[PDB]
Amino acid sequence: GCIGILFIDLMSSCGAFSKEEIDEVVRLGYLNGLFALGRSIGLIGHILDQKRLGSRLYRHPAEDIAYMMPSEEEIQCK
Amino acid sequence: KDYVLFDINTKAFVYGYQTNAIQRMLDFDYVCKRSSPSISAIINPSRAGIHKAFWGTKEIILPMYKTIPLAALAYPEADVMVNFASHRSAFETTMEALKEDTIRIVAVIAEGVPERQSRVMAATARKLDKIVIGPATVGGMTAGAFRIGNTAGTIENIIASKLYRPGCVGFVSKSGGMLNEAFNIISRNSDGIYEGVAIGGDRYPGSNMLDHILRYERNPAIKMIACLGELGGEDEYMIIQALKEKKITKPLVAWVTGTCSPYLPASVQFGHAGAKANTEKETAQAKNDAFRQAGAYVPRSFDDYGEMVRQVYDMLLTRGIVQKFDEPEVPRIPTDYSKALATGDIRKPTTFICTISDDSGEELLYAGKKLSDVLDRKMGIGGVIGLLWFKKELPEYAAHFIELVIQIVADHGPAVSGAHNAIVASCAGKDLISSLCSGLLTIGPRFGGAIDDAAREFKRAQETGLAPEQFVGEMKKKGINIPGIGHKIKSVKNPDKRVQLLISYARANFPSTELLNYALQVEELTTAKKGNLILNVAGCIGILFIDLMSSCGAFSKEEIDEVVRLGYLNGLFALGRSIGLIGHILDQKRLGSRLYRHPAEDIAYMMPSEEEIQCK
Amino acid sequence: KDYVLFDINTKAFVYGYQTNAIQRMLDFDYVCKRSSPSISAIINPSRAGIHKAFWGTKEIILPMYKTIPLAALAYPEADVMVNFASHRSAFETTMEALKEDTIRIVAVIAEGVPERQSRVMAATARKLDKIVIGPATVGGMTAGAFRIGNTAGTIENIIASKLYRPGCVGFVSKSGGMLNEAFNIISRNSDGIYEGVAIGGDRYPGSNMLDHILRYERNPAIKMIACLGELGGEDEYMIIQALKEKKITKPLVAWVTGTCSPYLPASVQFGHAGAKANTEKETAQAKNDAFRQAGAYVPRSFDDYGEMVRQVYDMLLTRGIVQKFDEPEVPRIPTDYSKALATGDIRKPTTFICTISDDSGEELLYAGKKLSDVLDRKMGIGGVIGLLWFKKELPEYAAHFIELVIQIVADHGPAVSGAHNAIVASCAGKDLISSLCSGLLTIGPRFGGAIDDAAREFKRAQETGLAPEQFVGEMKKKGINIPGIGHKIKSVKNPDKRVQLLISYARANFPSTELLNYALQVEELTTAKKGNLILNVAGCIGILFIDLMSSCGAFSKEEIDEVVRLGYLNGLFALGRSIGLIGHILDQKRLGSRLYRHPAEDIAYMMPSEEEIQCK
Ligand SMILES: CC(C)(COP(=O)(O)OP(=O)(O)OC[C@H]1O[C@@H](n2cnc3c(N)ncnc32)[C@H](O)[C@@H]1OP(=O)(O)O)[C@@H](O)C(=O)NCCC(=O)NCCSC(=O)C[C@@](O)(CC(=O)O)C(=O)O
Ligand SMILES: CC(C)(COP(=O)(O)OP(=O)(O)OC[C@H]1O[C@@H](n2cnc3c(N)ncnc32)[C@H](O)[C@@H]1OP(=O)(O)O)[C@@H](O)C(=O)NCCC(=O)NCCSC(=O)C[C@@](O)(CC(=O)O)C(=O)O
Repeated sequence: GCIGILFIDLMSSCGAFSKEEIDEVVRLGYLNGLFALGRSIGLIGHILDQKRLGSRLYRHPAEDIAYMMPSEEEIQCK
Repeated sequence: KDYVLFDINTKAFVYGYQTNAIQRMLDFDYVCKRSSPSISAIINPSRAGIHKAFWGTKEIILPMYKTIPLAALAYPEADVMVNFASHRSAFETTMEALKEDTIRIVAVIAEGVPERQSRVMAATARKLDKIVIGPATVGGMTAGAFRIGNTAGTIENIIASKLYRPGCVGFVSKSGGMLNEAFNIISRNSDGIYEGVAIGGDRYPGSNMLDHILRYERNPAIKMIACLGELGGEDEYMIIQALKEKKITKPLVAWVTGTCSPYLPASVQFGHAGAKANTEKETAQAKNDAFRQAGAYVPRSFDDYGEMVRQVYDMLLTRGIVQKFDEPEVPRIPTDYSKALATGDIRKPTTFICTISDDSGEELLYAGKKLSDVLDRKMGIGGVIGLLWFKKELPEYAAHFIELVIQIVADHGPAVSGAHNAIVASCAGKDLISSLCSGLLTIGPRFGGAIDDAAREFKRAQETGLAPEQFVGEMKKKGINIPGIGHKIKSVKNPDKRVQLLISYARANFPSTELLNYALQVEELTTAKKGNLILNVAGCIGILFIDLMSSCGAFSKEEIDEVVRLGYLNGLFALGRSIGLIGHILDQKRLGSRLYRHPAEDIAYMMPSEEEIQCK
Repeated sequence: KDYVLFDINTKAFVYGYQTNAIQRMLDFDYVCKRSSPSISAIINPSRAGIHKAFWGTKEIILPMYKTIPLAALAYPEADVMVNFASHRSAFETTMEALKEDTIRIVAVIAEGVPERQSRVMAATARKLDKIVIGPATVGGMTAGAFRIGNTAGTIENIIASKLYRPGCVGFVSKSGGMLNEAFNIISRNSDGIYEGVAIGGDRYPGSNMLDHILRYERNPAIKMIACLGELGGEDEYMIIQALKEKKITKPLVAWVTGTCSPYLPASVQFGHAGAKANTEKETAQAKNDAFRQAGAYVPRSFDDYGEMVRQVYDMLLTRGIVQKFDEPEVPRIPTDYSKALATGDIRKPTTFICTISDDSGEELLYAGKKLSDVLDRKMGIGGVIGLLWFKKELPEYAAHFIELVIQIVADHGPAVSGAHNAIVASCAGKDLISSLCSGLLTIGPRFGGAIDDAAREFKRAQETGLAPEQFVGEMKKKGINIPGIGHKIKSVKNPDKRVQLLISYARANFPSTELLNYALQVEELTTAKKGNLILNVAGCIGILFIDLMSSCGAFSKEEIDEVVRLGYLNGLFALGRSIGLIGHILDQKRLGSRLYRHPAEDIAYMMPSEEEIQCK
């Protein structure tokens, strides 16, 4: 929220964008690109960290999942 | 029976998403050996859905409804509503529940409810033969049968005070916290409470103490009545008048708090909204004296309340009015993991290790360094990558070489595989993230992702002592392309200025460029055969990064070997080229581009014959 | 001191990745108040790296080395090796450790080690002034200082037997399990053991009982010696001879098990490899008699062993030889979560719910139905999708319509967005999964992913009572394309036979096609304007699926509304079209296709001017 709001203030006040240009930027969705680009640094870092650690295959623990199957009656009708 | 408020068959709705209160009720139902939970549904005005909670150690699902009428229609057996609405909505929600034919009791927890609203709720309850416990109360409970929300706290307290089995004492107070203290006092000085109710401390309650005391008088299971009142209002005078009119025949223990008031200024308003003696009659002294004169068992102070309970109970026990019963088996319940972990009782191993960042403290850390210090020191994007990928605070020229690479590989036009796929996904109306990943997934051995292999193969050739001609010759014999060599459009005739820009930076700032010098000798040989076999941008980055790591002093030979083996360097191209991919995606959205379909005239459709698909 | 085997400064290597034994050692070090762990490194022949374990409630890292020389060179302070190698490698690993100048003690756990190998290990140990405890032993321990692997079991047993503080008893046995029982017996009948060692039950041990008994005789902290032997071999005769030669002056409690042997056949070989009396001298009777005659304190049977310990200790206590000491504070350690969970002490809520499959039992379940029953009933791929996506056992014609859709949308040539992107990634040398996802990420509103919106918009128009002309008119006014209408190559002039095939199946098998009839009326109007505005394959699937759900009897109005709102139907196109995407990827790999780069002549490069980039 802080990045999106401040970027609108930046575009509105820097003199480089017209009201139409700002409206186009908002409508088309540019700003999520900043988070994808920035966060790719940490994602690549986490990937490399697990390779250096020699980490094993993960399987989510069964004790963290409530398996709640429907009854035979439930799958036969509505 | 009209005198029974709750029993072991009582079903209730909990208005408000109060997960702790919901769990407390279920835990009591479980230790009381109930067959099914005392809660039929949760009323959550913000969301309809499901709520998962425990039944001992087993998880169960409770339905969640948005409104009171929808829940009542689904569960008509539920006649109690535990109302956790704020003081801003307590009146309208209680009045809505009271208008439902199937709801009989409403417990109002909220503090700060107007006196007029409480007067209207009390009158509405009396007119419809319903019960309002509160406002400003925890509720109450029938020992061994039902509890209102948080009444009687922890299961440990329920067990210590033997609240999982009924006794012979009918208890009523104004105070919620004192109702729990009283449960402890009474359990230690008698066979415990049968039922206990806190009417709240507001001067106009939904139900007065006498309403509950009259029910205890009719109940044959109750042989003893006990109550704890306070100064302000005239509620206790209803009890004293009933005691004088012989409407209460069972022995009644009574104490009115607020004896401090005459010693302090007249203007002092106490905790509860109704705890302020406006007249002499409203004082604790006038109330305790009128109680004494009416025949009640009144102690000298609150200190001897349990002793008065012990005296009245012992009297009933000797006279045969109350019978001694065998203590039932002590119930058990598993402790919540979070409690056992907090008290240090248990330990649990972590599944993952993280060495590059920590978000769990007061400030985000990148390889142990506070984000504030990273920014104050102007480490920049290259310095952030040094910390997160290499766990090093790199020399400035090494962080600037990383930033130079990102700018140099940011984009190389729309025609390359990654930009082309991202443009096709953007023309198909895809969002930015899907379109970006569509293009990033083309990064591999032929496009972009040759950096790791160029670093690997040139380092091996130069280290194992191969002459550039022997390396070129060996790779040709194995039928393996030299990674970092060759280009689709750049060549001897069309030189790649990006490679020149990376080479000038390394010559001006790296203490040594031995692997670059070797790579340039390999390039002289490859370009002599075919002009397009230049040292490309991927080969240039991989080779220069090896020279950077070898000469900056920050990496040992082992660290460099680990970087090469694990494949770090293709990350630089993925990161840099994401700038141009996002740009191409946005360009197609601004252009209003239509869906692309590859032209048929660019595809040779060559189907196999029927004979070919029938055999081999 | 030569008599001390282990102390509080002893550092050790654990040969073999025995995580439980590693944790047991660390837990003992923690309860004994050691400053640092007793383990310097783990020797894991399969892998070098790190091992995470607990130090109380805190997690620590232990280094892991592939070989004994590499670990010894890294941690020269470690002089003990706890060897968990199998009987197949116990000799060579113990001999390798004995050849290391810095290793002094090796504990061999393995059972089944040849007698010749043990003879060579014992002689090698004696020649180099080193100690071999084992083979076929748990090890031993110095109370309050160090434990060999699993010696003395659980921390609960360590606390109950007061093994966190030394006593005055020097103990030695053959049996590992009896060494732990003896720790309990001795703690209850004296101030406990100072040190205890189990030499193993093999007839040629690495160290004999006398080796340890002689160390106890020199140690001033030990005032009492106790030992438990057994029939077979002549080990105990070394003790009796030392007792006769006045080499053991401290009082010695001794018992030799195997008194049963003369009552049973001579051929009976007992548990331990060395437990078989070949001669009369080797029997328990001959050993216990020779012990009695040598001056040792020998009980009547094993039953009175603790009583003999109590008698000898009490004698030392009265005579002043042993001094009474104050019991140190009882140490504490957190319980492992898994133990508290198994015993039912704690409960922990699940984060996720799964309602569609269960892999945690004896057999995989798809919506509660065993995979075996799914296959025996020939439910097919359509029936599997009915279970996993809809949680229904669908009628056969509904499961066959799902399979018909998958076949019909499997491929539509290489030119479409998804197939085109998957081909470009495959030409770039990408693996199958990356290339597949590159193409699947183009599935959205214009290509493939129009199914959900077609179902949504046509259902709304038909339900809200809009006439086909009003729906066409309303969408045009909003500037919104009708989803499921329009095509790049199919039209009135080039009809889509896939749409015809789906329509014929629904007419022949669905009880009703009301939404299809409405959609076909919309198509008459759109095609009247432009021939390419046909009801496309995505619109046809979405609309027919609504008719299928509405008419098959298996879905309520609410269930259908939920399916439409959440977007299930685009999954059918993703699943079906993955067949053709994988096919196109494989086709390019078989063709040996080169890297694609979009031709420059198909791109209009239109850069902004310098003036345009400087202002707005
Ligand atoms: C680049 C390309 C795929 C071109 O392929 P082509 O399809 O044109 O050629 P091929 O069909 O493989 O063969 C042609 C003839 O030359 C021989 N020949 C070719 N390469 C040879 C070689 N490496 N070693 C020896 N010999 C070779 C081959 O043996 C045959 O000769 P012959 O047998 O006598 O008939 C190819 O060189 C290659 O795989 N290189 C290694 C991978 C690599 O480093 N990739 C990074 C490139 S930078 C980048 O990705 C970023 C980019 O700059 C991209 C952009 O802008 O485009 C941007 O910023 O976006
Ligand atoms: C299919 C396409 C993108 C074509 O676009 P085009 O770029 O050619 O056309 P546009 O530039 O949008 O406009 C042209 C003029 O017709 C008007 N006009 C167009 N569509 C109109 C419409 N839906 N409702 C009203 N009016 C319309 C428009 O208003 C303008 O008229 P005007 O304003 O007077 O100038 C377009 O129809 C569209 O988005 N449809 C809805 C999405 C949809 O259902 N997708 C599924 C298609 S099945 C599939 O994906 C599977 C496939 O079969 C694919 C394959 O094989 O290709 C396989 O198996 O792989």
